[PDB]
Amino acid sequence: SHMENVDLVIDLQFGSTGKGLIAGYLAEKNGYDTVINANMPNAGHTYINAEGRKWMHKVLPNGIVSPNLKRVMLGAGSVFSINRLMEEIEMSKDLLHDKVAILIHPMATVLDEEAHKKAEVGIATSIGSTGQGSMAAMVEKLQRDPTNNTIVARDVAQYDGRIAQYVCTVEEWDMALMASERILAEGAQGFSLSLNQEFYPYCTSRDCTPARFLADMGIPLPMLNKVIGTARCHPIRVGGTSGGHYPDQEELTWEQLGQVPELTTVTKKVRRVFSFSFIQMQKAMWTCQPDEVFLNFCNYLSPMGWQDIVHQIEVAAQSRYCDAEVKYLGFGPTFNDVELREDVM
Ligand SMILES: Nc1ncnc2c1ncn2[C@@H]1O[C@H](COP(=O)(O)OP(=O)(O)CP(=O)(O)O)[C@@H](O)[C@H]1O
Ligand SMILES: Nc1nc2c(ncn2[C@H]2C[C@H](O)[C@@H](COP(=O)(O)O)O2)c(=O)[nH]1
Ligand SMILES: N[C@@H](CC(=O)O)C(=O)O
Repeated sequence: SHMENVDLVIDLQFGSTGKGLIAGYLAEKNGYDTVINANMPNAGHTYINAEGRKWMHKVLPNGIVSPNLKRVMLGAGSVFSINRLMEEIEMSKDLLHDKVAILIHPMATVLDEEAHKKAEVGIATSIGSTGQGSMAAMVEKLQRDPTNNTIVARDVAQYDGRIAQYVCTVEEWDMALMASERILAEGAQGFSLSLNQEFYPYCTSRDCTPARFLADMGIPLPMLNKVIGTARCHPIRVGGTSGGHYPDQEELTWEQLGQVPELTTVTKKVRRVFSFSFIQMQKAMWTCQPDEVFLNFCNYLSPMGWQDIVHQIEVAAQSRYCDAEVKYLGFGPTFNDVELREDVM
């Protein structure tokens, strides 16, 4: 009868805050039986455990590292490459054992790598889109053409056997959520990337908010226990003409931060980096309303600098009626680098 059991990870900036790290960290600490996401191919999530084992996932939740893993769920809002999904499953087959059920929502979108990426070539330069086919795939799903049996996982399962064992029904989806003890819902992208945030058209193809991530994962609202918001000390955007920033922030350089230029690994496009925006935090806090915050890339600043950003985040939260507590701090890309805030300050 108790229902609040979903911990939803949401980005509070323009993405790449290390949601992949907090997902894997929380999965290992909290031992969720169900890990769920609604990812699109624009988002790649990296987790590195204490032993140095690395997971770079575009389809599978990073939370599959949970010691009590029972269910892996790919939301209806998912846009995925079956090839990639196959590699990710194979890569973690030790974790995705016989007693682990992988559930692909019947309406999850199958990425047509050639056609969908080709359709995004223009926005790949114009809005600095990742051009991974995410929206092109989503639009093909929205066409709702009864003659198109190649876009949703339910229809693709009938000719592509690779996903037939994973593709479930809507009732199976709802029951898997019902039967779950503790859920880790993994949000992707970033609050300010939301289609309905102010940087349109320099945004993604959906809102990157708790309400949209819960919707895209088919999670009933009473299931939400807590929202874990993620933030970087210096927010980033992808390279190119990727959009504007907030009035209280400035575009910095990697040389200015004294850091190794961050880039999207496949294309090697250098990420745009910005100073921390309090306005962004207020905007994110207002909509996202996190209960807990993970402040990452603290290793880019002095103790004074990131300690200041912690207090900023907490006051930006209080100002927008949000009781968010910076509970976790990131000092590197691995599990060992996630510190409890109360231990370092
Ligand atoms: N504190 C830290 N210091 C240095 N590198 C870090 C770090 N935290 C994460 N990283 C690395 O930087 C990148 C952070 O991206 P990750 O893929 O985890 O972010 P994310 O899950 O938020 C991406 P998305 O915006 O697509 O949702 C990865 O390459 C990760 O290994
Ligand atoms: N860091 C990051 N940027 C993303 C992600 N998804 C979308 N974006 C950004 C890149 C572009 O500036 C913009 C549009 O990209 P796309 O959603 O691929 O069309 O959103 C993501 O998961 N991570
Ligand atoms: N941009 C994501 C995904 C990728 O490039 O493969 C990353 O930096 O990991």
